[PDB]
Amino acid sequence: EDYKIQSFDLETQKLLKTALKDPGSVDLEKVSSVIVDQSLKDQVFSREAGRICYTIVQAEAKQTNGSVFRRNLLNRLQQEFKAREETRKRSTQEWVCLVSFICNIFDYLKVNNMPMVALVHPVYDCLFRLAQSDALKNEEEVDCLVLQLHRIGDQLEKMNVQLMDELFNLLRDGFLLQEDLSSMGRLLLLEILEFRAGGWKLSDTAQKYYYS
Amino acid sequence: EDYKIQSFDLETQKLLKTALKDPGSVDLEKVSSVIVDQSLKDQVFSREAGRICYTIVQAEAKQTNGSVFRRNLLNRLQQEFKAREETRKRSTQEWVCLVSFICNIFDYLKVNNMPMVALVHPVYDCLFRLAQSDALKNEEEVDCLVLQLHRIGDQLEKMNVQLMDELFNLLRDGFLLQEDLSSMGRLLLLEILEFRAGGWKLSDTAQKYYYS
Amino acid sequence: PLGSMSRIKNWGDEVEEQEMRT
Amino acid sequence: PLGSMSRIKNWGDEVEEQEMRT
Repeated sequence: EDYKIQSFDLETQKLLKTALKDPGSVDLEKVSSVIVDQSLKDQVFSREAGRICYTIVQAEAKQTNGSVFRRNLLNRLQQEFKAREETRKRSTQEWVCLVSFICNIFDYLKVNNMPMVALVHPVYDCLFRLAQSDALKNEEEVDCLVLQLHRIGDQLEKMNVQLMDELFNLLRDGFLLQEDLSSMGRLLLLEILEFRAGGWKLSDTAQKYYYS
Repeated sequence: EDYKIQSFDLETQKLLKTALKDPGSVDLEKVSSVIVDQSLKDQVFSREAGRICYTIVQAEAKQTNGSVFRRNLLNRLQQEFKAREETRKRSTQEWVCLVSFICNIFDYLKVNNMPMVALVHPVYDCLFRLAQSDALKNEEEVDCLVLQLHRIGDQLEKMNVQLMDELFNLLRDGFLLQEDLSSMGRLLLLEILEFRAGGWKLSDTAQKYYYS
Repeated sequence: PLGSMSRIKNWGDEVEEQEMRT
Repeated sequence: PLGSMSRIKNWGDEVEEQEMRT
């Protein structure tokens, strides 16, 4: 019901609501474009845009059996994904938005009730970037990293265990060895180590220790 | 078969081997005494004396239906346990031996196939001591702490969860907050956090990260 | 044709390739 | 008798108390 589009221009709200009911009536290319655009600019939308993207994807399959919108969306994302490093340089905020959005898409947009394998390596590419020592020193990126691991970390591991394992080695490494990792960064990494080791769930006692 | 008594005087080896077959023939009070004595002096024996103690306990129940030896052993241990702080002052080595021995007894000596509840609080008393910041700064004690948690940590939690939970809060606390915790101390604590969170087992990937 | 840019890695394509393969 | 030193906490006792209680 709530797709979280309040950040949008009033005209565009109408465009998006229209696409949900009658995809065929709107420019799905311009619709995917305004969604990716906004997703890189607003944090709440970046973590929630998957809902509306899924609704539209389903609406088009129902109405015309087409997957044009899915296709414009994936290809526009792939382009932002290819330019991830440049975007990170320009704005850490935009970059964490990109990662949150890609990962939200991986969570929401399925393909015959299965995850898109097209996004498995690109998500790991993103999380491995966050696990680097130049990224870990920024609580903003660590926050981003553990958000994705909380939300889709489990699904990701099923697709590829080898990558998850090597990723978490970087997390232990940063944890023990890095010195400009902050207190918050340390609390965030330690919680996620416990979180995975417990089978991607938060224990009652951990809940008490880490969170208000 | 191996009770690990090679550290013993040749005469005492004979005494101990005798007690295993024919408890009634020997002074079980002097037998328990030489076992506790040695347990505080030799590290390999402190972590293995439970085997021989169990064998003797069973031998006496079989032969005479008595639990004299069990009783002298428990009461002598209780006395060392009461004097734990003084012993720690005198020798860290003796103190980690005491803890290893108590915990080995908790593991081996059962009571109708169930753990001795008499030792539940005293073991927690010992491990909480190790989790203190003055103890954690010594790799020797941290080593001791994680040895017990590896061996009986699971059993202990079943008897009392509340204590285990509060104990592990001290472990996270020392981990994040203490500065004179050493690198080894950090690796040891992090492994045990993962170890518990995983249901008291070592994951394949953790095995690779932590241990040769 | 093999190696042509139509075959160059494309998320949209990979997903269709998966959808029909499943 | 209640409170007497025979009742004072004793590991040997506690274990017998458990063994018969089980």
